[PDB]
Amino acid sequence: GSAKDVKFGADARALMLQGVDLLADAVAVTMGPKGRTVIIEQSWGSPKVTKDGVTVAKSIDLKDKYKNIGAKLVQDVANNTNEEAGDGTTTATVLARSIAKEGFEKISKGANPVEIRRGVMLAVDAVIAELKKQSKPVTTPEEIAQVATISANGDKEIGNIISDAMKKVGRKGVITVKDGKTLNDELEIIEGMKFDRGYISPYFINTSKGQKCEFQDAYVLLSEKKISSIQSIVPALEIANAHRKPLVIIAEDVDGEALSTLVLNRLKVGLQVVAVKAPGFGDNRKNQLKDMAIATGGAVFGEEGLTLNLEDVQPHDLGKVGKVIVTKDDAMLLKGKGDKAQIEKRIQEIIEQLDVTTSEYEKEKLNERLAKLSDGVAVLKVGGTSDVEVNEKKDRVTDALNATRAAVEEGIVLGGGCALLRCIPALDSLTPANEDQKIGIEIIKRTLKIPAMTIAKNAGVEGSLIVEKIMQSSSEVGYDAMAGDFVNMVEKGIIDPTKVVRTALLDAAGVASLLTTAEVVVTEIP
Amino acid sequence: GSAKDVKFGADARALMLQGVDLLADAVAVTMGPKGRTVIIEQSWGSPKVTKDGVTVAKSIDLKDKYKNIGAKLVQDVANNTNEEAGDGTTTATVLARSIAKEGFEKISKGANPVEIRRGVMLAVDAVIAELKKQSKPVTTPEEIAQVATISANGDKEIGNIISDAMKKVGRKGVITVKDGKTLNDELEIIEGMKFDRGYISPYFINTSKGQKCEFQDAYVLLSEKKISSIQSIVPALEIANAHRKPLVIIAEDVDGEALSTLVLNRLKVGLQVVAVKAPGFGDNRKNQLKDMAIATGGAVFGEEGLTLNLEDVQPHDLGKVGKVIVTKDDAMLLKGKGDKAQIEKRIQEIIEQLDVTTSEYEKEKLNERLAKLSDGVAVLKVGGTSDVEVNEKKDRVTDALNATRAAVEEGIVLGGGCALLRCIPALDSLTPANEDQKIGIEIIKRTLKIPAMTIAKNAGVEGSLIVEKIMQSSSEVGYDAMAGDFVNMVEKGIIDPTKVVRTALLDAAGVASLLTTAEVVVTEIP
Amino acid sequence: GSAKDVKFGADARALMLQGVDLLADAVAVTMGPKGRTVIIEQSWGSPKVTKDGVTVAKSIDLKDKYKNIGAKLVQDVANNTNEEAGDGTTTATVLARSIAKEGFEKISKGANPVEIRRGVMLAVDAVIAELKKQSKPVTTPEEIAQVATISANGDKEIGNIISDAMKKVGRKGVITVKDGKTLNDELEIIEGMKFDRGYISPYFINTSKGQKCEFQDAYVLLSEKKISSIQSIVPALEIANAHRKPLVIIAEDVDGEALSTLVLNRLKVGLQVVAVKAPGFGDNRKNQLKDMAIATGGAVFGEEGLTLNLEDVQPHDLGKVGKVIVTKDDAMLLKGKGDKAQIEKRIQEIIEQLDVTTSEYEKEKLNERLAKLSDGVAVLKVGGTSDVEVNEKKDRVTDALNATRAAVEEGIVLGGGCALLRCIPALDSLTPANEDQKIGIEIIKRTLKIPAMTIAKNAGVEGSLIVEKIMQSSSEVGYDAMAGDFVNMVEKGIIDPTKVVRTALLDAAGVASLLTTAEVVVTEIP
Ligand SMILES: Nc1ncnc2c1ncn2[C@@H]1O[C@H](COP(=O)(O)OP(=O)(O)O)[C@@H](O)[C@H]1O
Ligand SMILES: Nc1ncnc2c1ncn2[C@@H]1O[C@H](COP(=O)(O)OP(=O)(O)O)[C@@H](O)[C@H]1O
Ligand SMILES: Nc1ncnc2c1ncn2[C@@H]1O[C@H](COP(=O)(O)OP(=O)(O)O)[C@@H](O)[C@H]1O
Ligand SMILES: [Mg+2]
Ligand SMILES: [Mg+2]
Ligand SMILES: [Mg+2]
Repeated sequence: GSAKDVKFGADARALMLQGVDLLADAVAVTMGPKGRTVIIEQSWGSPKVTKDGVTVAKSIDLKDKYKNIGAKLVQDVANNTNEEAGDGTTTATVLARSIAKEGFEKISKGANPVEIRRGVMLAVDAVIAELKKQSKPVTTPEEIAQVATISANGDKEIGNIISDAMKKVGRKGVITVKDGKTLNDELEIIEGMKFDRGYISPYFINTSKGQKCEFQDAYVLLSEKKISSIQSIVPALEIANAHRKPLVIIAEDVDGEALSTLVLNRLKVGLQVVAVKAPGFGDNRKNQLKDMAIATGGAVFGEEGLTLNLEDVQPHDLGKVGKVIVTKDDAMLLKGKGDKAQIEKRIQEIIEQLDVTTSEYEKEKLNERLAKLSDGVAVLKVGGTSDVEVNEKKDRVTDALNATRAAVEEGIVLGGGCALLRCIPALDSLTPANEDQKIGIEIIKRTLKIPAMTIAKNAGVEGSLIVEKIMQSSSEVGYDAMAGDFVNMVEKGIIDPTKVVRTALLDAAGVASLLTTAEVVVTEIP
Repeated sequence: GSAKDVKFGADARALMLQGVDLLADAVAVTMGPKGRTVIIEQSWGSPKVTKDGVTVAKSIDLKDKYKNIGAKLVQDVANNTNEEAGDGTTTATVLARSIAKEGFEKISKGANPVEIRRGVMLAVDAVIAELKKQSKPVTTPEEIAQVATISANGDKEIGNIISDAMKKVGRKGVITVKDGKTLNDELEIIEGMKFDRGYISPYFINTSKGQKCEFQDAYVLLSEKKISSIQSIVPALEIANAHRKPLVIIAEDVDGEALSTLVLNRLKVGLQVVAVKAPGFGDNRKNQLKDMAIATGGAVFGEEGLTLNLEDVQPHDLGKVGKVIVTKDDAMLLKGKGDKAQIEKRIQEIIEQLDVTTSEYEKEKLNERLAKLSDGVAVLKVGGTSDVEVNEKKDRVTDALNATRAAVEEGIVLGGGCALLRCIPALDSLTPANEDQKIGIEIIKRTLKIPAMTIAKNAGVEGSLIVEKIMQSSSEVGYDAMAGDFVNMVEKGIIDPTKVVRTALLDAAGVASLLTTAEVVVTEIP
Repeated sequence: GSAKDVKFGADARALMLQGVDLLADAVAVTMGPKGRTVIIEQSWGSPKVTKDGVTVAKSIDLKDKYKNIGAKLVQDVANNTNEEAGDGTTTATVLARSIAKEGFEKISKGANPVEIRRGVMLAVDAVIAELKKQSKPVTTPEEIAQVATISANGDKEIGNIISDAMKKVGRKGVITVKDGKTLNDELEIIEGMKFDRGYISPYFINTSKGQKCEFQDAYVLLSEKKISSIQSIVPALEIANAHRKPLVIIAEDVDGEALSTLVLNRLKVGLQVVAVKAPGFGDNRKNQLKDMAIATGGAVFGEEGLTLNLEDVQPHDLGKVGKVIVTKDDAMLLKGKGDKAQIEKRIQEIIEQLDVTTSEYEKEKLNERLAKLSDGVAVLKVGGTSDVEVNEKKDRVTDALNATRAAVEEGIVLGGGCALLRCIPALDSLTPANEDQKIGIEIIKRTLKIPAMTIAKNAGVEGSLIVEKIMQSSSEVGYDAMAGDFVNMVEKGIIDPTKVVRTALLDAAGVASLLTTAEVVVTEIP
């Protein structure tokens, strides 16, 4: 309630630090190839198992409200990093703890934690600069499989399947991931404009092999309203029999006398028509039919909303497609012709929508997969023998996917944690304005060493020996903690996307340096 | 979120292992011929009695949340096995515990439990290979009765009755199991298309013995809409009296003037018609009536899309059936004529439908029972003197049924637990990549011995003596724990379907090897 | 007996390790020049402040009986180290924790912790060997002041004053330490055989300057009984006036007519006698008079067994001393003649006495100072403005004293912690018999780095960076943590006695390696 309780200084700082340290200690066991999993109790079902830092971090709230404040801030950093990049979460967590501890310890009476924060931010800017300098953009699609396999915790089959899918769909094409029933992974590739609606009548079937309606060089008619008996349908058929092409009709429904005309002209004078229901869900179907309209080139009849009526059609009011296949369950349209400019406009609209949409009514992606399917889309059906396994593997696959996209879009840099280690000399050539800022730069200078020593510590080895051996060693070499020895990093394939290394550090330092500024904490009473 | 509490390392591992060990210890007493039952309190009724591993596992949740985590994972194993195979449950449980214990014990600081998991999974693949090598596909229907009787815990009458039903319905036909009212088991066989709806009026009755309407060489009319209509019924009767054959009419209802015409023409000019309500209800009736349509050859009237109206019928638009019997409660149609291609097509559709997501798609099985082999379904009415007896017995019968199907569809292999024991040499010829994987292969190597040693331990004998005596002995011989001595296994009838032995091991290792990877556990506070 | 409760495996190991880690964490803040003090509540008085590892360790018992078991064992190592060497205590604790942690972590199912102990002990033998190779025996008395000053936490005045006392009393002479009343330190040196008893009569005084009785080349008479004379004194006076030497008389008392004869012969015909009461009291006084007997030569009169009577004295039954000074409060005897063999036998007797006997009846040391005063003894009156200051400082002085003695008697080796670091290559050339022993040697190999990394960590610097920089650097150079930079170690004065470095490690590894062998813990119920 309204009643509250407050705490002052290094005592409260030590409590919040206890919370930070607890959550970080829980998260940090997952890090690297020799990292380990964390089980989390689920309220309704069987427990989650995960190696994902952020999903561990969000799962931990604390009874002690101050420790819970620390915990909430650390899961804030891990969540921000997962949102902005999709990997690098554990790294962001251990970094955030390091900045928070090294920050808290250096505070005194004469010290000015805000200015120290300023120094830290100077140092992180200076670091990401040198990171971008270090970045070398991806070229060979072997590097893709490397980034994927490393982000998937050494599963080569994952990074292989991601590499081939990314080849067959394109580096900025659509790849999505979902559960299999198969015990193994599967790559499915869809081409066209597929949606889960089938012919209204069996009588439309043409091949008898598969029981499909198969057409080529066809037109498409798009109706936002039902087409019942009105014979607003017939001109669309006269115009169709005119140009001797097959016709597909997509509508809210097609029934009454209209359908009877359709399967009479189909069954008696082998006319080539098929009719299918609009993909259909209330207001969503309008957006879908407008999508298929824009893709296939042409316009939707019926509206709210303006109105083009079905009685007055012209050949430029239809749609035009290279091929079409329909079954009892689903309809696929292929090589539809329209303005590519306008379709890229449409995709640019839906992506810019999706990005600002706050809402997990994810059909907006279901839209985006469709109109982008004229390049292709890949479905990643993940296997395994049990649901918890499937959720683990899928977490890792999604991580590797986001990592590969970050790699192609920004760059790749050394793995292990070496990429941050090499940035220390850039800090050595800084010019601090005052003691506080110098403390900040020192904090970052120590903090950069952390991820690599942590990956080594999880391996069971003397991590800080390994860090210093790496620093003494040349720029191209680092520590392979899985193989347990030093190697050329890029040659052995140990590499991290630059975007993730950037975002982990920037977010972690960003919230932790603010945390270190605290002098008074105010919390609700139990 | 909710306040939480976390635990680190071998302490938490020891707690989860306490839970696993408790649940496994409860489940494992049921194993084998000398196994024993477990009573489970029911909230509302008299207590359950069972020998089923999975039903034991599902019944046990634990107050200690960590132990409950272990327990939940083990019941996940037993449930996955029961879903995927239907018998191998106790085995999957004891296997899962063995992998979990032997896993947990071998972890240290330098160890890499993920890599150990990889080694374990390697070992399971290598084992299942040799299992498939060992598999000999079923041939004689004596072997059917053998797998059934062993899966039914030695009840010969069960495997006899299952053998009879499977003979008289076919190896991939439909057998179902239900309560008797009789003190003994009964095999009933239904032929045709039975459903639980009766004549609307008594006046339709023809036999006076049984009070049935009995027809042969009859026509059938299928209406999705009600027929209360004035004379939208009549042409359908004129066409029937024309070809002098009996007519059955199935509709949402027949109730208005139509019915009056029906029983006037019935009572005054003894025409052979009966009318019955559609099987019901709602959207289900559509699928059922289309099923009976497709089976009897012909089409459904009323609204689908293309509407065929009741006023315009033709003889090829009805249905044609070898025989029909109807009473007050149920209607059976027999030897209906239609394209067998189209009906097998339909069954192929419903099985691929039902594939997702039975909870609860129970009526999809009620459809498949109707539309599958219009010459072939079996009901297994199990007897006994009390409900608890009936339920235990029915659990065993369902187990034996699933076992017989797994045997017919994949194969049979040695019983006792010997089939897994013989796979050990295949592990002996493996080539582990590192120490961790070697630990994994060792874990599986120890774990394979468990089921046989457990079946012997339940017998009251020195199970691990028996295991080693078996291993020293030849491939064809194993331990008959009921008879208390060694015998040729296949000759004496002790055999297990390969599918269950495969799935138990695969699921158990699949979840337990993941469990062993845990380093931190996070649970809700009480 | 008492109801009890037992715990199994890594759970109990983690509990005991929690206790160890708590106590070690408390002790370890004291380490090195930048180390810090620990306040301990006293039950009766004002709280202790200390930098002494062992005194911190002894103060911490724990409510949780298992954690208390760990704590008890760690204070056991620290106490053993303090007893056997007198410094190196914090070091023994941090080593013990390192061996205990690294030990516990490496345990698994296949592991054999006793054999691991064997490997650890092998490693400790091998390291102390190389330590003895590194040792260079002390030479210049500058090195003394260096060892003292470093062991006194950088107080140069302490090591100066210790150097002075050790010069003027000898390297194996007696130095003792006690509270000053002065605000500054004082070195007092006593020569002779001093004790706190004065002339019975003022009339004995001869010098009038100071009011002392001063004699040279004198005789001494020792009587265990009172002398209220039967004129058992007169032959002893005739024998003294005969050989014209002064006579000092030490007795239980000098009384009655004896004293009258004494100060009559004193005030008249100026005879040179003095008489003083025995040092006292009771049975202690017997041992003291026999001590002075053996030192000054001659024999003690009165009843022991064989009774030597005062009536029959001979000059070889008296005693012979170079000088004597007595005042109202105390008596000092100087350059007493007797068998030096017999004197060293006597001190060797008293040390072997005190060493086995433990009532804090400290007079056995008061004996040792007396009979060893003919080399000399130094009292170290420590100053300060408050009792707590005096006690902390005195702790440090006693530490430096014991350290200087260990340095003189065994040797000196590199400070910082470098001396243990340089021994790692000696471990690198070992030949382990099996995996367990190899684990042990690895444990010691990691543990050797600890003291230096801890001294650096207390400084606020990246200790494990510093360790590796030191290892990369030459043998003669290490890290001056007070000055905050690398230096030649021996040149800068940072050096540790070899005995303490040996004993800390030997004790710590000795108990901790045994601790790691535990599988079951048994404790009393609260
Ligand atoms: N075989 C390996 N050797 C050395 N470093 C590795 C290896 N595999 C992965 N890494 C490093 O470990 C990190 C992977 O962290 P991860 O466990 O995925 O947590 P996050 O979710 O924070 O990425 C990367 O920075 C990568 O460079
Ligand atoms: N008489 C017997 N001798 C030896 N083994 C037997 C005998 N009867 C059954 N078994 C074995 O016991 C196992 C049956 O386990 P069961 O108790 O049904 O539990 P589950 O639910 O795992 O099937 C089979 O693997 C079978 O080989
Ligand atoms: N200026 C210095 N530089 C490096 N090491 C130092 C310095 N002064 C002291 N030490 C180290 O500190 C250790 C003594 O720590 P101390 O606090 O006395 O603990 P302990 O009671 O275990 O001796 C010695 O090993 C010595 O080498
Ligand atoms: Mg990752
Ligand atoms: Mg069974
Ligand atoms: Mg010391």
